[PDB]
Amino acid sequence: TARGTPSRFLASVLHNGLGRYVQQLQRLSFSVSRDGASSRGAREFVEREVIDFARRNPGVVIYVNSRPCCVPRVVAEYLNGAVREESIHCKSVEEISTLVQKLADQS
Amino acid sequence: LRNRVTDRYFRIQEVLKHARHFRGRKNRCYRLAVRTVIRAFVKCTKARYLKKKNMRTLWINRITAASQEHGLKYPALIGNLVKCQVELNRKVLADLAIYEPKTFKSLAALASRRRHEGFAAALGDGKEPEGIFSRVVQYH
Amino acid sequence: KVEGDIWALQKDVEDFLSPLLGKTPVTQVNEVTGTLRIKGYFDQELKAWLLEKGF
Amino acid sequence: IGIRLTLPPPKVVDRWNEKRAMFGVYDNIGILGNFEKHPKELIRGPIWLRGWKGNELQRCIRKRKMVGSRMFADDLHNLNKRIRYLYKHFNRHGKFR
Amino acid sequence: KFTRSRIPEKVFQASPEDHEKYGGDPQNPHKLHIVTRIKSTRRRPYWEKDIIKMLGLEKAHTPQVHKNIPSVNAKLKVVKHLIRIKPLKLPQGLPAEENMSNTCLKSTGELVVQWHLKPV
Amino acid sequence: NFKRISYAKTKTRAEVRGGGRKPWPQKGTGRARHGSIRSPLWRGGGVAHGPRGPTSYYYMLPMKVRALGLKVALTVKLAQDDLHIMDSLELPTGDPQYLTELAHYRRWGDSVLLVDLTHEEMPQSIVEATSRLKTFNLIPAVGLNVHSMLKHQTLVLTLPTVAFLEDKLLWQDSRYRPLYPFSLPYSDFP
Amino acid sequence: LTYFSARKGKRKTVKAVIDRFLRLHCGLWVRRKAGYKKKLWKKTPARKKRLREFVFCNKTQSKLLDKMTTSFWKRRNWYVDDPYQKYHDRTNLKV
Amino acid sequence: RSRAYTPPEDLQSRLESYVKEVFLPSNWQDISLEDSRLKFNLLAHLADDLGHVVPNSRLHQMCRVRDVLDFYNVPIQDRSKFDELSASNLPPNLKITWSY
Amino acid sequence: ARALDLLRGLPRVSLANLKPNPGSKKPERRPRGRRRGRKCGRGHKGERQRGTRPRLGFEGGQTPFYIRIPKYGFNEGHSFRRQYKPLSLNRLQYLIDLGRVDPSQPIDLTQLVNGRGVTIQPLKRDYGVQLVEEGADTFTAKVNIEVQLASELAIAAIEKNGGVVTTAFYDPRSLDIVCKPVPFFLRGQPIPKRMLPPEELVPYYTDAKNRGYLADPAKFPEARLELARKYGYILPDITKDELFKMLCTRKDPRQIFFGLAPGWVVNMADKKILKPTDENLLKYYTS
RNA sequence: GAAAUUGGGCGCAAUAGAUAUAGUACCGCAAGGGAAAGAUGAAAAAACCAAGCAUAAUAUAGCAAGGACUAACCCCUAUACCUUCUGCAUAAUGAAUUAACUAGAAAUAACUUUGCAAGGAGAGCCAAAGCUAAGACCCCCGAAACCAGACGA
Ligand SMILES: [Mg+2]
Ligand SMILES: [Mg+2]
Ligand SMILES: [Mg+2]
Ligand SMILES: [Mg+2]
Ligand SMILES: [Mg+2]
Ligand SMILES: [Mg+2]
Ligand SMILES: [Mg+2]
Ligand SMILES: [Mg+2]
Ligand SMILES: [Mg+2]
Ligand SMILES: [Mg+2]
Ligand SMILES: [Mg+2]
Ligand SMILES: [Mg+2]
Ligand SMILES: [Mg+2]
Ligand SMILES: [Mg+2]
Ligand SMILES: [Mg+2]
Ligand SMILES: [Mg+2]
Repeated sequence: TARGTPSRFLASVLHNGLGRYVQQLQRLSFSVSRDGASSRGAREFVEREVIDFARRNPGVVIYVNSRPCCVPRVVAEYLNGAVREESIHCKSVEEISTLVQKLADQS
Repeated sequence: LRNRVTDRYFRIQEVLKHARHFRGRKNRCYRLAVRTVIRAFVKCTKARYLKKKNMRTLWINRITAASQEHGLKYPALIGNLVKCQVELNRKVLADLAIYEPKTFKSLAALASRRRHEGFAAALGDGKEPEGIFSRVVQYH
Repeated sequence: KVEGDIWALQKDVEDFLSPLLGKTPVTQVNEVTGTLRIKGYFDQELKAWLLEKGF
Repeated sequence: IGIRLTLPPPKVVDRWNEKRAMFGVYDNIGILGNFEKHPKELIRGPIWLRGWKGNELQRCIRKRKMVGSRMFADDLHNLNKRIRYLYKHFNRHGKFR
Repeated sequence: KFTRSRIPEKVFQASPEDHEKYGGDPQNPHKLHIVTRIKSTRRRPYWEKDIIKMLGLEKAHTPQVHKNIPSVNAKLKVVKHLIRIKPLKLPQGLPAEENMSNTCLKSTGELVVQWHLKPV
Repeated sequence: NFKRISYAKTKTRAEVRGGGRKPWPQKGTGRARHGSIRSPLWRGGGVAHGPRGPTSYYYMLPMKVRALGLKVALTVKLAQDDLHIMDSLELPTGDPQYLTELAHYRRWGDSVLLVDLTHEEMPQSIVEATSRLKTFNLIPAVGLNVHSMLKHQTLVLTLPTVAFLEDKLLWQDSRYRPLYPFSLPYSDFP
Repeated sequence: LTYFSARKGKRKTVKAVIDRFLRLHCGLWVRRKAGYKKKLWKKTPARKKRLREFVFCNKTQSKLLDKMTTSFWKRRNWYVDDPYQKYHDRTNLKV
Repeated sequence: RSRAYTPPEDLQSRLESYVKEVFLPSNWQDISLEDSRLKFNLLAHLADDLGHVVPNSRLHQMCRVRDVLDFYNVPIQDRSKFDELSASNLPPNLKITWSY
Repeated sequence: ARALDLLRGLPRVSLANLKPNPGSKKPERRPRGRRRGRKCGRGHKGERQRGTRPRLGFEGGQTPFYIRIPKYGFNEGHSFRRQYKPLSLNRLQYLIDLGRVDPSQPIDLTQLVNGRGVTIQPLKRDYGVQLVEEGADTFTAKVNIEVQLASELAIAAIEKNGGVVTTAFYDPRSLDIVCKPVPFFLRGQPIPKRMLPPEELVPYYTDAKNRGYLADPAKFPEARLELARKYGYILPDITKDELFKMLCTRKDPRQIFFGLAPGWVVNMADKKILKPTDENLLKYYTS
């Protein structure tokens, strides 16, 4: 509901549109298991799409960690110190491209 | 018990996290919290229609008040802004009524001007030259 | 017992029983098991046709 | 609070145990051992259900008629009552008929 | 018993006062009806609900073109309290395949086959 | 699942000890109606739909589906590049370290299913080498199956085991419906 | 009926059904009409001709009798001079 | 031992020389390998020279010498995925670590 | 197969890659949730929610359908009636033309069952094979069949081509030895003697028209002349051609197998035959 | 309802598993009934989380919320849940609350997916495309009673 959840006013970070537009997403942090069906579509995302994504916006620095994880995560860190950790557990490559592009588009 | 439930704390905490601001034992006990949390969600969805309704009647109250400041009433103002093809809606006219009252005064003079052109128009029946603000813009 | 490219046999039966019905008969290749499932009784006709094809 | 505060001790499993590594060997002892044995002779268990599958009423009727002579007395009595209940349940109660 | 209702033919014979009131012509009548369901078929009998399904009037306030023929008009005489009937008038001609997409039916009843969005 | 027998059995409410009379009268006390202290609602009562007895999950597939499952396993292990065919399972030494280093040199896999023709005629060298190992296994050709072919990463046959498998699995295709079991004497089967 | 017996654990037939009805192998049950031998002095000969007829059963009657018999009674029977042997196979349906 | 293979720049003429060391006619690329001695000597000499053996799944796939020549001039390369990603010309904002 | 070529690149098939054929395993439906259980499928609290609907066929109190109807002897003596599995001549032409039944040897019932062209079961009271006139035209086979019943047109269709058909009788015991003889020789019993027909089948198997195995062998050319004149074929004499010694041999009654005798004990293991020499046993088995 | 005839754990782990730490304590004249529970560490010769309270009582007004709001309330909207009914806010039933336990078991026939196919099946059984295999449908508590054998004046 809305009375149990906090609320806020619609703002931007440092007047994000006025002078120039600044990409608000600093770091992505993929942690992808080498052997494991949970991070399969993550692996196919690293083999295919994370390089073209990394070139389509160079203001984002990307850390693929490749450790023996049991649930893969992506950790979006934003310019204002906000850290949104979302799971890419058992998600296909297209769904991780829409998820990572969703984290890139927002603030 | 061969397989009995281990993950049950988290189902109770799925329901009870929405109850953390209730009174009584509704914030604490699961049997009471399920009924009040279900009921709070049903009110939460049925109140979207009431949000739209109450915003619109609130705008009609604000347009009514600020049009009573200029001598008009609400139905003369809205009907005669429709009849000028100035198709501003209620939200915008309430926001002009609050923040930009010269524009709302000029919309009130445009609407009352068109109202008097309707009075003088329906007064002198038969063929007469039309009003100046009474003309319509034909689209094709 | 179809071993090979089942779609070519589906195309040849699709071009064989369509004069015997008018409409093209609805089939179902099961490319795993290697079968092909035509709707309607065409047993003696397909046994004669597959004996003409030399199998 | 019916949940445990500490994580349990870890479950080590040896996948190359003697039982796990040679599991399933001589299941095809009929189809490539010249059919001298049937694989239902390869299973070990109760003597009334080596090579046989039934529901509960059938398992208890077969249990009584095969090994019921040398069963213990209140096991024989409990088993007669179970056959009598499961008779009255399967043959008289139920939705589909 | 509330039954189905028949309507005599003198009800559907127009008068010159009606021919002057509504802009119709008895000689050379119109070809196509615009029909619009404007009254819910709930709290109505099942035959009327069926006719409203047969005419494609399941959504309210959506126009539907029918023929001005006595069979279609028989179905429209069944549900005449649930609909609105207007003639489809065509100022310009019926649209060719060149003007097929750039049409718009106006609220007056006319199908304008050259539909810009520009003022005169 | 066919060898599986589940020894789980719980007590029903007639087998659990005691509890023969009503605990309190039917209408006097304002407590609930109960008939025994051993009904499935009580702490200590019987189980309603628990597991009942040793239950055997026995079922045979047709033997053509088992033999076709062995065939299918052999084409899968061959086409995955996991089939290896020897001429004989004779090692130079009876040491396990030679066999593991050989299997790491040829990059077979972490687990090897060595298969010879019988159990009596296996050479002593492969017996002393594989009898100390967890992941390398000797089966005779009689004990070939599908679970242990999928369990092991490579499968290693010899040529007489291959001729044995062609004999046995190519027999199931082009053979009649039986009249009586194949253990009985026929005209040409043994 | 008995869905599971106490000795073998099989289905049992209702022997009344066997003693009154005739399973044809197509699935049709053949019966005799009720009252075909009672009070014939007061029946018209058209009605006497109607009562002396072998009569097929309904769909639901046929399912009811199939459930009350076991698989022995649903079986091909190659008798010598059976009078109903030509009625077992169902010729020339179009569903 | 490495599974990495590079086709030689003179693989054609070597392979024709091994066909001549086994045999010889015109259209030497169209010689049928139905004889098993022929196939074992030819693919044994190619497996011995080139350090790269035809696998069991592909061994019945060559029935002419043309298919042998088609198999031996694909670069089969084996390297770890740490060495396949991080040497794939990464942009300067991909940093890839490996806890292996 | 290009699917093996797909299997090269795909990973190894293990016990973690298996997956049933989609469509085989329907999901288990079990009464938890909003939909599968509140009343859990049974309805409202009547007598079918409680679980105690009456037996199958009880119509609520009126006399049921299966009892309002008079008993008639449809199935009165069903397990004493004789059954006879059909052998059409299209079927036996199919068996002879595919090597499954050898026409250069006499066609016993052992030879039909070992050819697996006719499956008969001695339990469920099949008394053997009956000949069937289906496919009597387009039957081109010179043959020596022994079939327990035979129609006139099947005897005509076989004897046209130079065939011999006689009708034998078998007990259920004897026919149980004729069907599957090899589980009889592993039983250890001596070979019994097949009995005579009972009183109703005796006038069947002594008539030469339907070719009894107990009939006059002086009336057979009259009966073959009768079927030759009835169906229009010049009756060939079997005495001329060169399978005649094969086409003449019948095992006599009280002999189950062709070359064996009653009282003999076949030892399948060391491949021998034990034959009695006691005189009382010979007065028993040669009776 | 025959016969001839034939031939160690995909267990439980302290409300579970035995009633059992014990047929003890206790109840009953007796026959009989029948419990509950323990958790340190190698050596004692060494936190966080159920209800319930407390920290910290209360502020006009109303199924205890929801829309919101600068703002907890004030504004507006809103006839607890289950069950049984034609219809329950119903002043009909049940429920103090927390934890743990506590209720859909299977047949022939049909259907889906394989295998083989005029045959199927590892005998027996079915077969006028069938047969074999698998998957998938059938609850819980409650009488007053009746009978048998004991225990009781
Ligand atoms: Mg009891
Ligand atoms: Mg009370
Ligand atoms: Mg217990
Ligand atoms: Mg009852
Ligand atoms: Mg009555
Ligand atoms: Mg017996
Ligand atoms: Mg206990
Ligand atoms: Mg206890
Ligand atoms: Mg607390
Ligand atoms: Mg209020
Ligand atoms: Mg009400
Ligand atoms: Mg009630
Ligand atoms: Mg009250
Ligand atoms: Mg109440
Ligand atoms: Mg109460
Ligand atoms: Mg006294």
